Amino acid sequence: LDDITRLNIIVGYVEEVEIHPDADTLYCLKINVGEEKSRDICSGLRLKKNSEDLLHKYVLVLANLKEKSLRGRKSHGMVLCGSFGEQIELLAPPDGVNVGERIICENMDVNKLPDKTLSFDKEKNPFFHIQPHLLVKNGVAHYKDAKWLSSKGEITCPLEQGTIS
Repeated sequence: LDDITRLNIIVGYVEEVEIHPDADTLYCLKINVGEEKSRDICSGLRLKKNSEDLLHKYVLVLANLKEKSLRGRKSHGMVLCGSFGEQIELLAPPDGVNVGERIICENMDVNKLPDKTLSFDKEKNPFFHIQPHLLVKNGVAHYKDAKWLSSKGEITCPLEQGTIS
């Protein structure tokens, strides 16, 4: 359960930001994560972020959550962020990353595949057990003491300290 190899965290390009008709606080995002079709992912950043803040960014998607249907709108995956006090910012890959690349920690075995699919029950979903150990420390993202890595270097967050959701 507390095993980060089980998460499939991948970089996507946010193609489109739209507001959710029936959800006051959700943007409806279209995010290319290397698949044949770009995915539809909801995000609860409507009250703390403007559209151009998200549009055309490279983001980190937890890809292996199961598709859900919120308020008429499908949402498959979620976009990862740093949070401190009242601020929330996106986690960012340095530029040059490819849609679809798996973001891994230091000393992690790339052959340790992530779960095909994570549970619907929060309590049986590695992510929420792992989450308390997911932090930004000095503007970098960490699992525990091990930094998150992309093909072009460590994952950054504009916040100095913070927690990952």
